[PDB]
Amino acid sequence: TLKVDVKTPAGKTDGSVELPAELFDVEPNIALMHQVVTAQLAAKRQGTHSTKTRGEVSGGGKKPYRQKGTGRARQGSTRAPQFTGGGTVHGPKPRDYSQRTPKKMIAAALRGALSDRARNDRIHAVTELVEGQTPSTKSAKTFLGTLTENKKVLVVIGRTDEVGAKSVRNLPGVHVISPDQLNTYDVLNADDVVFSVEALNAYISANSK
Amino acid sequence: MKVHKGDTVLVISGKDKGAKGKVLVAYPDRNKVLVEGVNRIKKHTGIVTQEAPIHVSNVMVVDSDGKPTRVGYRIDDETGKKVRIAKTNGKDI
RNA sequence: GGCGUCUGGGGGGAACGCGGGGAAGUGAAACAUCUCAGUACCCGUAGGAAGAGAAAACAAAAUGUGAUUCCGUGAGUAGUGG
RNA sequence: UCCGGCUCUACCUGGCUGGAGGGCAGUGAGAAAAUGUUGUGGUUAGCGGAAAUGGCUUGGGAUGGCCUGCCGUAGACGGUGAGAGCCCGGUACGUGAAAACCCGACGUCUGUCUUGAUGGUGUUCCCGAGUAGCAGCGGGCCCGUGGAAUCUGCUGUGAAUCUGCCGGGACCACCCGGUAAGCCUGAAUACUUCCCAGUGACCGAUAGCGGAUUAGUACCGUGAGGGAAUGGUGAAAAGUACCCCGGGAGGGGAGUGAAAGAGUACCUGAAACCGUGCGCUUACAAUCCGUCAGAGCCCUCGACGUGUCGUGGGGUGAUGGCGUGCCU
Repeated sequence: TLKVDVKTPAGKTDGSVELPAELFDVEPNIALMHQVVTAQLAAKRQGTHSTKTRGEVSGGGKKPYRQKGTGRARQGSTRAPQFTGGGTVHGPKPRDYSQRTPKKMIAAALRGALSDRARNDRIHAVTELVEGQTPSTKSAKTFLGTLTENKKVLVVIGRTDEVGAKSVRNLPGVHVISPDQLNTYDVLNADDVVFSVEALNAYISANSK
Repeated sequence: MKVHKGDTVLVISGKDKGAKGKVLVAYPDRNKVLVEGVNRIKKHTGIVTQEAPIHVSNVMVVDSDGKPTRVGYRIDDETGKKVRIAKTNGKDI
């Protein structure tokens, strides 16, 4: 049990949220997290790299010249790989890099990353990022400065919290994620993870149930 | 280009930064202007001296009170026209 | 058959569709059955998609499903084969 | 519902047919061609859009460094004289259509049911014909003719209408399923000549399309057809006025430029290859051309004097020893 006290943009404490042990107290597993984030980045990568083989390059259907009598090397096409302008032997072709990582591995890696953040009390909960109905980057920036002085932060707010997302959108170090889109890469990329109270409760409800 | 022939501008970058001048030729397809007394070269004809075009980003339109600004637009609702205004004081330029 | 008068057609187009015709190099360490392959190619025709489609169907004693199409399994299995 | 006209003719009874409500459907597979009004609905041009002329310093130039502010629903990406959120085009975010077209909607419009509906009783007729089935020869099904069902082409022969027919992998009996020889049918699916907006642990000029340059061009072939090579001055052309040698080309001064070791033979400018100058060596010598000793000469770094050693270093090497190129 670790306790997170909710802060409001007005600057006062609201309440507390109890972080369950099985979600924020697991022992981090470096190899597991490495595999998971590597698979993530492989799924991100698009393999739109291609080359033309010896048969896809233009022309070169006719045997060029005399095999014998010439005194020259015997060539079967003008598009053979040894020729300038000919095809590529083992060149890139379009491919998919995504891996079929098991669900338990992914969830455990996420839990390990979040537990590492919670061990060093880098987890924060807020009621709302700004006073509602109008985005304001100054107010959100000031509130984030009060919460933390680090460089890269992860903001986890609900999909309906449009005003907060727009408020923290333009800050260089801020990355905004939805509670059901939480992943190992984004957690491990962030020095601090600022949670929204509803988003935190939604994540706990989805997992601990 | 938000700056026109006959406008008076202040050079904000380059060799002649700080010099005021008058736009006498505008080149919309090049984003360049010709300004009096700035960016003068020495062409070998003897050797004569004349101005050369300067990128329109290096100059700024000066106000009535001689202060450079970004130029903005206000719509007149009476006639449907659209005039240039200064963003420093709001007055018409 | 002729005459007159109306309405259509003709040709082009990269891929995809449907219906017909249909190789050989190759593999089988030879080769003819077989494979390659109903591929390459060719012919006739479309449409924005086409084709199929409303049980003379499956099923197996379950008081069972309920037109067609497409996707995953069943499964490289049951089988089939100089 | 009501009214009207007919079922050979009139009278009293059962059916066919028009006209009024009432519905019910619609360009739909289920019949069709239209015609109006409307939807900040869409597409086909756009427009607006915050914040630094900030200070010092380097510099040809600040978009660099250090230090101050400011905007941010905008710190996407480019350009600008070198890494720019605040200089420009823009970006977030808002806004905009006379006309044409495309989607909707409501209508005129059209079709259509109301001469109608229900659940009951025992019998004749109908339920898709050169078809199904059968035979011969083929095709294709996991099935290559096999005991070979189901499906199908050509050639012969050729039925029944429901206690009829077909199927359940030869076939028969019994059960079960279905109702052939009539026709339409949307969605889920395939694709990209072309248009628009983007993306890349894709290429970066022998790469990437054959094609960044006259590219299916030049050129080759009678013809079908085959098929190249060629990108970079500079920030700006400011592209060298004028003088001199020279027929010119070219160059030397002089200027432009931050740079001409940027001069339209132009970024950088490697190797092969070709010169010029200096040092050492080489014309009695049998050399896989090096390697190990090595005199002499030249250069260089230290120490002491004047030249002479040193924990020295480099170039060349007379001379002696050894030594049969690489790959397959």
